[PDB]
Amino acid sequence: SKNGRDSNPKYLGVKKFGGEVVKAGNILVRQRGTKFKAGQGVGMGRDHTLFALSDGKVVFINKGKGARFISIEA
Amino acid sequence: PRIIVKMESSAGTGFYYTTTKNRRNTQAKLELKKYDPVAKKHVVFREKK
Amino acid sequence: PKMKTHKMAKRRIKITGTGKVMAFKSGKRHQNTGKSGDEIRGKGKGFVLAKAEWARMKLMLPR
RNA sequence: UCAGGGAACUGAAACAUCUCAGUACCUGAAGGAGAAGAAAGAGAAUUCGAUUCCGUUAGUAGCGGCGAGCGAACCCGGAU
RNA sequence: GAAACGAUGACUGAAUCCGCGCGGACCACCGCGCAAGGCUAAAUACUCCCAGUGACCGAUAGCGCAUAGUACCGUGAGGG
RNA sequence: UGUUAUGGCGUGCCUAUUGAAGCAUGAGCCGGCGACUUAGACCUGACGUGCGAGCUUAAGUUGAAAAACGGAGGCGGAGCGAAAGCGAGUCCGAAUAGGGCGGCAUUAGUACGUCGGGCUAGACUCGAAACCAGGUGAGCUAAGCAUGACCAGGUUGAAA
RNA sequence: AACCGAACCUGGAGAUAGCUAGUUCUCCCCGAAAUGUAUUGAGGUACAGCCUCGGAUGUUGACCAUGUCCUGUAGAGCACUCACAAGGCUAAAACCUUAUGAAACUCCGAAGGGGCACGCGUUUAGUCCGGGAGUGAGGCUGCGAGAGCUAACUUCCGUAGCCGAGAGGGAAACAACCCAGACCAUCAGCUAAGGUCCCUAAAUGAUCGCUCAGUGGUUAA
RNA sequence: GCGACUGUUUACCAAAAUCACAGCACUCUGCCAACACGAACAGUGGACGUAUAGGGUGUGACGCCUGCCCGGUGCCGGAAGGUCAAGUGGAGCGGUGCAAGCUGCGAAAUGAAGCCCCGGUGAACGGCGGCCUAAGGUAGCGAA
RNA sequence: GAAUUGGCUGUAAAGAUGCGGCCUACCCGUAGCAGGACGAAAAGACCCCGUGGAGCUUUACUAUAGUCUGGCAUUGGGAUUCGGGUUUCUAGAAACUUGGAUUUCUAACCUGAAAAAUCACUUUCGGGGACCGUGCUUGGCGGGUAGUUUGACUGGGGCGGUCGCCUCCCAAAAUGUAACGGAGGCGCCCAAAGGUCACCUCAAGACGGUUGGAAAUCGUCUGUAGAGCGCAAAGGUAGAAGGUGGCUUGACUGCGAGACUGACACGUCGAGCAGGGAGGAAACUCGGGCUUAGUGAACCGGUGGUACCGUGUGGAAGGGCCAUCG
Ligand SMILES: [Mg+2]
Ligand SMILES: [Mg+2]
Ligand SMILES: [Mg+2]
Ligand SMILES: [Mg+2]
Ligand SMILES: [Mg+2]
Ligand SMILES: [Mg+2]
Ligand SMILES: [Mg+2]
Ligand SMILES: [Mg+2]
Ligand SMILES: [Mg+2]
Ligand SMILES: [Mg+2]
Ligand SMILES: [Mg+2]
Ligand SMILES: [Mg+2]
Ligand SMILES: [Mg+2]
Ligand SMILES: [Mg+2]
Ligand SMILES: [Mg+2]
Ligand SMILES: [Mg+2]
Ligand SMILES: [Mg+2]
Ligand SMILES: [Mg+2]
Ligand SMILES: [Mg+2]
Ligand SMILES: [Mg+2]
Ligand SMILES: [Mg+2]
Ligand SMILES: [Mg+2]
Ligand SMILES: [Mg+2]
Ligand SMILES: [Mg+2]
Ligand SMILES: [Mg+2]
Ligand SMILES: [Mg+2]
Ligand SMILES: [Mg+2]
Ligand SMILES: [Mg+2]
Ligand SMILES: [Mg+2]
Ligand SMILES: [Mg+2]
Ligand SMILES: [Mg+2]
Ligand SMILES: [Mg+2]
Ligand SMILES: [Mg+2]
Ligand SMILES: [Mg+2]
Ligand SMILES: [Mg+2]
Ligand SMILES: [Mg+2]
Ligand SMILES: [Mg+2]
Ligand SMILES: [Mg+2]
Ligand SMILES: [Mg+2]
Ligand SMILES: [Mg+2]
Ligand SMILES: [Mg+2]
Ligand SMILES: [Mg+2]
Ligand SMILES: [Mg+2]
Ligand SMILES: [Mg+2]
Ligand SMILES: [Mg+2]
Ligand SMILES: [Mg+2]
Ligand SMILES: [Mg+2]
Ligand SMILES: [Mg+2]
Ligand SMILES: [Mg+2]
Ligand SMILES: [Mg+2]
Ligand SMILES: [Mg+2]
Ligand SMILES: [Mg+2]
Ligand SMILES: [Mg+2]
Ligand SMILES: [Mg+2]
Ligand SMILES: [Mg+2]
Ligand SMILES: [Mg+2]
Ligand SMILES: [Mg+2]
Ligand SMILES: [Mg+2]
Ligand SMILES: [Mg+2]
Ligand SMILES: [Mg+2]
Ligand SMILES: [Mg+2]
Ligand SMILES: [Mg+2]
Ligand SMILES: [Mg+2]
Ligand SMILES: [Mg+2]
Ligand SMILES: [Mg+2]
Ligand SMILES: [Mg+2]
Ligand SMILES: [Mg+2]
Ligand SMILES: [Mg+2]
Ligand SMILES: [Mg+2]
Ligand SMILES: [Mg+2]
Ligand SMILES: [Mg+2]
Ligand SMILES: [Mg+2]
Ligand SMILES: [Mg+2]
Ligand SMILES: [Mg+2]
Ligand SMILES: [Mg+2]
Ligand SMILES: [Mg+2]
Ligand SMILES: [Mg+2]
Ligand SMILES: [Mg+2]
Ligand SMILES: [Mg+2]
Ligand SMILES: [Mg+2]
Ligand SMILES: [Mg+2]
Ligand SMILES: [Mg+2]
Ligand SMILES: [Mg+2]
Ligand SMILES: [Mg+2]
Ligand SMILES: [Mg+2]
Ligand SMILES: [Mg+2]
Ligand SMILES: [Mg+2]
Ligand SMILES: [Mg+2]
Ligand SMILES: [Mg+2]
Ligand SMILES: [Mg+2]
Ligand SMILES: [Mg+2]
Ligand SMILES: [Mg+2]
Ligand SMILES: [Mg+2]
Ligand SMILES: [Mg+2]
Ligand SMILES: [Mg+2]
Ligand SMILES: [Mg+2]
Ligand SMILES: [Mg+2]
Ligand SMILES: [Mg+2]
Ligand SMILES: [Mg+2]
Ligand SMILES: [Mg+2]
Ligand SMILES: [Mg+2]
Repeated sequence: SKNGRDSNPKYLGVKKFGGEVVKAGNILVRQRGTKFKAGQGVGMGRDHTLFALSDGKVVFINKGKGARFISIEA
Repeated sequence: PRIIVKMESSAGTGFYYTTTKNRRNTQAKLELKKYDPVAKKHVVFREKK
Repeated sequence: PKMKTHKMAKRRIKITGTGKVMAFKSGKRHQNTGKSGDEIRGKGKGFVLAKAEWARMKLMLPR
């Protein structure tokens, strides 16, 4: 039963951070479910990674615990 | 042997195969869909073989 | 003298261009495939990067 | 030089095909040389014109566990 | 290998100039050539031997030997 | 300069190593011999020379107290593609999304030479256990064969 | 034919040798690695990562400040899951007062850490194109953890510094500890760690106390 | 205790309980024998021998004796059926020719030995067990 | 190695004449002894390592001497029954067979005796006999022989375990991070568990209720959730991804601006463009599934298209491209 098992690192985390200029198609956070939630200007991939539609300054919205959003300001 | 299988699709007079077959568990003999070969139109795909 | 390694030629590694080494895209050869339709298509023509010096002298005369 | 026989270490980062190599070695025959030589050819121009040697073709065309690696000929320029 | 052509070991086994062989499975056309008889100098290789030469040695170098296949070792092949 | 007394200080050399005065390797001493080379019209760079949108010869011929000749051929000059092929365009494709590429930065190339690397070949020098080929050995020793030789003296007491 | 699990001699033959050993003149400049992936791989190689040389660019580098977002460790807490201490209530789960533990618990949650902008400020490295590498056995201490007996000059990761390649002073001696990074000369001066009775450079220093054990100069219940 | 016995061995650390040995047993072998050396339709050895002989294997004077298990493997027989190569066969499928013809494949049926399959065989390889396998220790011995 | 070579105790790579402190010791020999100089000798035979070797073994792999076997050749007439061939002729049979098969024959061939020992010759002669032997080929057997293979991690090796993928601690509040550390899953599923359109909202407890009564089923009230999501956990989820129906396939072809991640090679997410669909009244959403596991480069080949190559030309064999399978 000696159990030497484990699983390769998943480079999950917040990629682009607050006040970074971004581009269309940049991947802005990696997550399992929706810790951070889509928000305006921002799509969300099939694996729940949200990502930019438009270019510009980035996000910052976090009052709802379990209700936090990313966004893009032209 | 096996349950689920691979199965070729053949166009109503086209060519284009598409070989994404699913279970023999409940589709005991059924296998018809629709998608376009080389003519632009979506057409009927009998997935017999 | 100096052979070309004929494992380079009709294999991926076109030598061509401004001296840079194109190669192909690999997985899902004709080994079996269900899998996605946007990967079965995205297997056309790649091009490598930090190995080129090795690839070049495989085939420096561009066969 | 030609012929009758014909290895293995080795490389393939193991080893069978493969390579090493028709190499080493043994044997036969002959001479100052020898072999080869006068197209049922090369080859794609209805071109060429016995053989041998050198340059180049060209590491091209190809061969190959299509792996390691092996590798021509024609045209053309010379010696005769 | 789609593997032609030459090559023999075994068994078979044609045709004549409106004929025979090839042109890389094979076919037609179109081309190239006359097999199963022989000889054939020169351009090529090599260095026991001789001559000349050397950004070759000069006595632990240079051939093993400034001479020796000697002394010496071995039953020998052989080494030296 | 030579040599001394006395004070202070002071753990051979190399190699191999996390770590050597090491009680870890090597070595008695001195002399001499002794190890990154060569090759090829091979690749790829640095530096230098000649000629430059063009550069250059190979085999050879003729001359040699000397070198000229020799364009066969090699490198630039067009790219994209599996290829046929098109061609400053090309490939994928039913057109518009891309890959590579020319423009613009036209970095200018080529033949030599010296050098740094690479490849191939003993490839920095020395060191196997082993594998294969053709020979030499049964004058030692293991055996066989043919022909010869040898065994003081004493005790025991079988068949018939 | 004085070494027979396969004789001796000569030849292939300079077999092959990811293995050992050895690799010689001089000064100057820079200066590493023992990490990560893959490997019939583990003491070998390939690609990265760190060195150097040349070219291009030209502060893009470095600390430090301000602004902004990201985080669930320390601590803490019991509101979920598990464990769990004394009572009441009752057919005992549950429920109430009191009370706790947690790497795989979290109603909370720092210091720190990272990304971006700015340079509001001092510095001087950076990046890209090429030629040459070596390295891929690391070790010790403090801190943070697992494995271990809360052993080990143990082992395996993280993190800083030293040795590795670091001479000099201190620690009696002493790679790692303390101070400090050796261009060359001087029979000149100041300090650091650490010292000032004699070996042994320098107060038998000054003022308050303490210990009469050689405690100093060897653990505890 | 072991081996019956004389004898033989590790030249150079083992002389023995090792080897051989008389005796016994299985099997093979009809004579250009089996078997063995051999490039060889050569020649030899067996052997100028012929089954009371020769080869091979294992036991090991002599005495009393040598038990159970043919499933597996080996071997000897069987040889209804299954499988199986070259060859014979060439129905049919294609190219290429205007055609004649040339040409690439190519079946069914029939083709040996062998193996599957069935019997036997132990002085054939062997096996005689753990609180189903083919059977499970006959005599004799036993802390060797 | 060179030596001008003492004792204790301490340190140093951990057993010190040689480093530190302290003790002892005038210079040099001769006869003796055997504690030390990790004394000498053989670059450890144990052990581990090397993708080293060699001897041997077998039901490891692969060949092969040897040997058995079918066909053909040497190799020949005959009689006999002949599945059949051809011209023969009042379903039919004589010239004849292409053969197979017992049977039989003697000129091949083998072998033996006779003044001529191996061989050659006649043989009144003898026996075997188209078998054997031999030559090519087919298949079997073939440790007799031969060339080789026989992984790695590993608190020494072996034995046991373990080799890829996913989840959570460890992992030190960014990503990352080892251990033969601690836990647990995958090598699939789903013709609907997918697209869209529309509509419902779950556990759990309390009172009351037909056989059930701790728990079936209904009914009321509580009810950020204490459920569920195909499976492992973690995140996430109440405006749903959960539970239910209607239509249908976007479980699409041609592409891919930009980024996450990796030494590569792979891997991930993807707005938007075209052809054509699907659901919706529309806006709009569709290029599989809440997400993270359900996986294999290359080589060689099978199957379907395409008409690029195809060696004098025109084809075809063969090859390439696209799709798929192993
Ligand atoms: Mg286990
Ligand atoms: Mg190209
Ligand atoms: Mg070999
Ligand atoms: Mg090899
Ligand atoms: Mg071989
Ligand atoms: Mg020679
Ligand atoms: Mg000769
Ligand atoms: Mg002669
Ligand atoms: Mg000519
Ligand atoms: Mg022909
Ligand atoms: Mg021929
Ligand atoms: Mg032709
Ligand atoms: Mg000289
Ligand atoms: Mg001499
Ligand atoms: Mg001398
Ligand atoms: Mg000599
Ligand atoms: Mg002598
Ligand atoms: Mg003599
Ligand atoms: Mg002195
Ligand atoms: Mg050590
Ligand atoms: Mg030291
Ligand atoms: Mg010493
Ligand atoms: Mg020493
Ligand atoms: Mg050593
Ligand atoms: Mg010594
Ligand atoms: Mg050249
Ligand atoms: Mg040449
Ligand atoms: Mg461009
Ligand atoms: Mg040059
Ligand atoms: Mg290199
Ligand atoms: Mg070599
Ligand atoms: Mg030999
Ligand atoms: Mg003798
Ligand atoms: Mg006498
Ligand atoms: Mg007497
Ligand atoms: Mg001897
Ligand atoms: Mg002697
Ligand atoms: Mg030997
Ligand atoms: Mg050598
Ligand atoms: Mg050789
Ligand atoms: Mg080797
Ligand atoms: Mg410096
Ligand atoms: Mg990996
Ligand atoms: Mg390593
Ligand atoms: Mg590197
Ligand atoms: Mg620079
Ligand atoms: Mg920067
Ligand atoms: Mg800056
Ligand atoms: Mg805590
Ligand atoms: Mg509160
Ligand atoms: Mg500034
Ligand atoms: Mg570089
Ligand atoms: Mg260099
Ligand atoms: Mg390491
Ligand atoms: Mg470490
Ligand atoms: Mg513990
Ligand atoms: Mg340690
Ligand atoms: Mg080191
Ligand atoms: Mg340092
Ligand atoms: Mg120091
Ligand atoms: Mg010091
Ligand atoms: Mg000191
Ligand atoms: Mg100390
Ligand atoms: Mg220390
Ligand atoms: Mg030091
Ligand atoms: Mg002072
Ligand atoms: Mg001070
Ligand atoms: Mg003083
Ligand atoms: Mg005082
Ligand atoms: Mg006893
Ligand atoms: Mg005896
Ligand atoms: Mg002896
Ligand atoms: Mg002897
Ligand atoms: Mg003795
Ligand atoms: Mg005979
Ligand atoms: Mg005889
Ligand atoms: Mg016995
Ligand atoms: Mg018995
Ligand atoms: Mg007793
Ligand atoms: Mg100590
Ligand atoms: Mg001591
Ligand atoms: Mg001392
Ligand atoms: Mg001293
Ligand atoms: Mg003595
Ligand atoms: Mg050793
Ligand atoms: Mg081997
Ligand atoms: Mg045979
Ligand atoms: Mg055969
Ligand atoms: Mg063997
Ligand atoms: Mg076998
Ligand atoms: Mg191992
Ligand atoms: Mg983290
Ligand atoms: Mg951290
Ligand atoms: Mg690590
Ligand atoms: Mg643990
Ligand atoms: Mg829904
Ligand atoms: Mg509609
Ligand atoms: Mg889209
Ligand atoms: Mg096909
Ligand atoms: Mg053609
Ligand atoms: Mg075709």
